[PDB]
Amino acid sequence: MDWGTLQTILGGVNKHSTSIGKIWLTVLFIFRIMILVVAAKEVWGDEQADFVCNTLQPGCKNVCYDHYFPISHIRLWALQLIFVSTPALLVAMHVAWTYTSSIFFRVIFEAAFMYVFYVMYDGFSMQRLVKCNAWPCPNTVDCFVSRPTEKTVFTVFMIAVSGICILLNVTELSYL
Amino acid sequence: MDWGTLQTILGGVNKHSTSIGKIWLTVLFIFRIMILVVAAKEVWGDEQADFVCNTLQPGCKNVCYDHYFPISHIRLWALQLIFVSTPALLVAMHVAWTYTSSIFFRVIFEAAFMYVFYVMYDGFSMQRLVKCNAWPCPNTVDCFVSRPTEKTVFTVFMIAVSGICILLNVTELSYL
Repeated sequence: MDWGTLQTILGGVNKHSTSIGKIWLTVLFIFRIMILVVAAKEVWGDEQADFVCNTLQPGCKNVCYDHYFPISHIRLWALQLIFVSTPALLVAMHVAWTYTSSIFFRVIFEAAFMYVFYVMYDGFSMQRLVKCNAWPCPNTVDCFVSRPTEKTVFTVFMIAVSGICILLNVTELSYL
Repeated sequence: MDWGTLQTILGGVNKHSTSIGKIWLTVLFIFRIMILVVAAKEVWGDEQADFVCNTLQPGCKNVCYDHYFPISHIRLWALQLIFVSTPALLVAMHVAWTYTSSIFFRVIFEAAFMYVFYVMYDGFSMQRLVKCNAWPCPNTVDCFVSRPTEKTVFTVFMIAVSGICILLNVTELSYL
C-alpha cells in the first residue's frame, strides 16, 4: 500500500493559544493508520489456526471461536477509526452547522467503541485458556489462545490513544 | 483345553427325598465351566482396545479405563467360581467337621461376590458412555464402551446362576 503522497504547502502555522489539538489529532490519525497497517494482519491476522481445543469434538474449535471471539479486536478498531475518520477529511481545511458537530461526532463515536469494547472484553485482557461447553462441545472443554499477552499490549495502546484523541478533541470542543 | 475325561461308573443314583441338590450343583458347576470357557476370552477378552476416549489427552484411555474398570466382570466371576470350586472336589465322594462346612463355605463365598459386585457395578448395568474427569483427563471427557448390552446379558445370567446355586446349596444345608 501507500497512503498520502501530496503534502508540501503547509507553511502556515498556528499562532493562537489554541488549535494545538488539530496538530495532535492529525498526528494521531496518521499514527493510528501506520500503527494499524504495520501490525494489521500481523497480530490478529493469524488467529484462526491458533485456537487449539483439547477435544475430539468435530467443529468445536469453530464453535468456541465464535463463542468467545464473535469479532476480533482489530475490526472494532478498524471501524472505530473509520467512523472517527470522516471528520478528518472535513477538518482538512476550515477557515471562511456541521464543523463543530464533526468534532462532537468524533468524540461520541470513540466513546461508544470504548464502552461496547469493555462490555465484550471485560477485564481489558486476553485469557490464556478459555474453556467452552457449547452444544457440540460435549462437556466443558478447553480452548487455547496464542499470544494473549501481545494482543493485550496493543489493546492497552489503542485504548490509551482513544483517551487522548477524545481529550484534545473535546478540549478544543469546549471552547465556549 | 479339555477338562474331565473319566466319568463312567455312576450307576448308583439317589433314592431319598433329598440329595437332588448335588445333581443340580454338579450340573451348575460343569455348566458354569463351559459357559465360562466358551465365552471366556470372547466377550471381555477384547475390552482393552474398546474404551474410546473423545480427547487428545495422552493416556486418558488407560486412566479412565482403570477408573471405571479396576477389574472386569469375568475376573470376579473366575474368582467366585474358584473359591466356590474347592467344595466341589470335596463333595466328589462323601459317604462313610468339614463336610457340611464345605457347603456353608460355598454359600457364603457366592454371597460375598454378589454383594461386592453390586457395590462396584451398581445398577446391574453397562453404561453406553462413561465420562471421565481424571487428573490428566483435562476436563470431564467422554470415554466409550463396546457391547455394553452383551456384557449386561451375561452378567444377568451369572447372577441368576449364583442365586440358584445358593438356593439349593442352602436348601440341603438346611436339613436340620
